[PDB]
Amino acid sequence: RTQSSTGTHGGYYYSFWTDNPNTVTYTNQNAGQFSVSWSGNQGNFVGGKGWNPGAARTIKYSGTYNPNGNSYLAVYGWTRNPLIEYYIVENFGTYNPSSGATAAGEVTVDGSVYDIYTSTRTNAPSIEGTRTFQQYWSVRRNKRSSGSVNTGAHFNAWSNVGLALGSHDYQILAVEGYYSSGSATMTVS
Repeated sequence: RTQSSTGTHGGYYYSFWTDNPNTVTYTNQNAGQFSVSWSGNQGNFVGGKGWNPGAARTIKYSGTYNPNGNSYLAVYGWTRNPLIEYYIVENFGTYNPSSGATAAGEVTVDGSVYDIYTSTRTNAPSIEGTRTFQQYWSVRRNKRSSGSVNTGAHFNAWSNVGLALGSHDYQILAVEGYYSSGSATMTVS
């Protein structure tokens, strides 16, 4: 049992996905606001609001993020030609989502140092189907649940490590959970 929901709401692109619809509730609210509540330490989900296509934009977000276990809060998006999946992790719970990726330096932006990582996913699900694509990570050391993200500064930093970003696909502020519980209300702009 899986459920994936995308579209435009309040003037913003939204995307929600889970393999357990009964333990996660995603709620579209006005403008770029969305809420997600998950319980029972069962299921995997990713949801949030943003843009399609993304861009080198300044993403402003604010709200409340209350994970209890494996969960992360991140700007999350894709590019095409080349195929790239990227994460700007602003906060996370008991697991660093970067684990397993290769260290690739630091970048200081938006009031904190971010640790950069790169990784390759081999014959894995992607926005274009099963592909081999590159991953870029920026993990904030000073975890926060509100502020501004200069995406261009990470796009520039990543381009000095490996292949440069291609044409943008979707770009959202995502709340994620993996067999955990929590609640979150965020508003992007």
